[PDB]
Amino acid sequence: RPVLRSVNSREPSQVIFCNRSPRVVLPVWLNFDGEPQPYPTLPPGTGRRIHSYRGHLWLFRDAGTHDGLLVNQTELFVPSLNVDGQPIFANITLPVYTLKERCLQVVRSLVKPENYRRLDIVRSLYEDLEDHPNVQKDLERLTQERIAAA
Amino acid sequence: MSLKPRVVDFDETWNKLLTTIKAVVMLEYVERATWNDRFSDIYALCVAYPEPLGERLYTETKIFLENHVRHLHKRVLESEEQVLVMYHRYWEEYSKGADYMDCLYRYLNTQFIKKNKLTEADLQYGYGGVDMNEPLMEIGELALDMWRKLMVEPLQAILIRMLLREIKNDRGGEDPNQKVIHGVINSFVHVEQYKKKFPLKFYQEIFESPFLTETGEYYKQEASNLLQESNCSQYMEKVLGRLKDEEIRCRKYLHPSSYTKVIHECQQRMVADHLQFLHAECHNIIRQEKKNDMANMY
Amino acid sequence: MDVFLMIRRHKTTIFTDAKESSTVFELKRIVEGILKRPPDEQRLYKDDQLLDDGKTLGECGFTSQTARPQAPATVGLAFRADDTFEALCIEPFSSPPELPDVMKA
Amino acid sequence: MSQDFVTLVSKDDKEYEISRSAAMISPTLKAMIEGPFRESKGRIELKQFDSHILEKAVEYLNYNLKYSGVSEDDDEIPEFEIPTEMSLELLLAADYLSI
Repeated sequence: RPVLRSVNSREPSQVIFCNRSPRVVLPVWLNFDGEPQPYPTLPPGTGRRIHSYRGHLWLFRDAGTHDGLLVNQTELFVPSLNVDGQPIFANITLPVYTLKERCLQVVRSLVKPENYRRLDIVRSLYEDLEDHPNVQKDLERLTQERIAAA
Repeated sequence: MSLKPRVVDFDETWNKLLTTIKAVVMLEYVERATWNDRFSDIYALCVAYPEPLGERLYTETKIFLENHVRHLHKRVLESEEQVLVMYHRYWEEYSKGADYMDCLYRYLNTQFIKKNKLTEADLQYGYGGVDMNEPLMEIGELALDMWRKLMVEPLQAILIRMLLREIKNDRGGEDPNQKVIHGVINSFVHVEQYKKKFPLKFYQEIFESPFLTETGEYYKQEASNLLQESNCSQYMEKVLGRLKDEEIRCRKYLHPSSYTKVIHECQQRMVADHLQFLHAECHNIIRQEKKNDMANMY
Repeated sequence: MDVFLMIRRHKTTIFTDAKESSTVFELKRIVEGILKRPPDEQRLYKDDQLLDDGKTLGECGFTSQTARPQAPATVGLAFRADDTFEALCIEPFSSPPELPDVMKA
Repeated sequence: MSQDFVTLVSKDDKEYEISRSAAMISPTLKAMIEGPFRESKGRIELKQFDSHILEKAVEYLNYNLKYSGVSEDDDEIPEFEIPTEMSLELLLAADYLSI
């Protein structure tokens, strides 16, 4: 890690990620290099045991909307599993996909990027519906949560 | 765009906006007709589909608000404290005017400022005052940022002196209505920038320096007077009651940290400058018990 | 249960959060929460479902997912003196417009 | 007892009555009822947007209320589908609603 540092408390812990939404759990940690570390994907309804690593930015990126996602009611996940490994359940909130969020999602699924500019919405409604979430989004959110600050 | 024109829907919106806001710049009773006027105004502002229409909307809003506040600065050129509390009322109704603008602008708050603009990026359309006349932020904010030193510079040159004098007139004479002093300097300091980064920035700048000054001035001056000609046993009690009453006036107008600090400060100023008196009449009342100097000393 | 409805009094769409376990009273408040016209003195039914005051929005046929969130349901309008049925208005939202160019293709 | 309901209205006065509890989720409703309160007194007449569109836009607000009451993300909360046809106009309704 650079002069900018990352998770020091690191170790495999008894965990079981409980993907409890219709979307994939891509477990990721913003590593020492400020870079995403992916982990085995939990398909929809995938309870998979993990040697989960405490303090980590365990963002679980969905394959359905890939949004800012709340495992266990929060963007960040951490073990970390003990001698046996309860939740920890990485219980996956499929969020209650709101009106604007669900519009973003359907505009993701249906209209093309070439047709984002051709979208059947205002020039501003383009940005209102052309947003795309990223793994580095939850990476940076959990990095801020690692210190976070006021 | 598809539903209607997406840049010149601004036209009707600014028509309705100017109409109503001029009805509600520091005046007056906000008639319903204009209420539905702004209902349809933010109607057309929401369906106006603004790339510039929002930045230009609150552009023209800032422009008219600057114009009306310069017109009101044209009205601060009037008499003494008559127009001082006239201008008290000026912002009294003009903060209300910007407020019901903002009630006309509340749904418009949801519409054309809060998504992706000056409201989220202050380094794009201009800094946080209002803007460089392409602003995207709230409207009482506009009134404050255009009203602050209309209050500060021209008016407070004499209004602060009037304040000091009539506050001193707690001893005889009087301030305005004992919150109207408080209300006036709250109007003044309320442009502690509308986020209210400080409570003292404009508080300091506006009154707190003459505030602290004449606090100490009158305090230790009357301390000298009552030391001279009050039978210092009664110097004690006179200074005490006087300080309490003036601190009451410091509850008439009040910055709950300023006047506490400085009032008690300059009371100590009064009372800490009479030295050998202390032990001398101390051991006196120790022997010749006198619960003026007993009570006041203790 | 939080039924999700529109009490259309002459097209008066009222996207509300009423209560299933609550009686026909909530069918409104609220209209009777504001106007205080009793549930049996209003034929705000679930498609002409006779709503006695002993009935609830559950017994109104509505649920939080019958009178559901993702499309709050319709409440007919027939305000009666006591029970003299008024012309009850069952009004859908409308037929929505068509596909953007995609839609899918 | 602040109404307990606000009225989002479509086209030729097709009034959707939205419970206060949902209404408050829109800061825009909360502003409108307080700002031009002589006019928008728990009334938002988008007398041009169509009922079937407005219905979905307000149903989102209800859905949000349900989701919130649920708290734990999903207790039989369905997928908030939005057909392409809706999106076109629903964008404007959604913008006016401005959660």
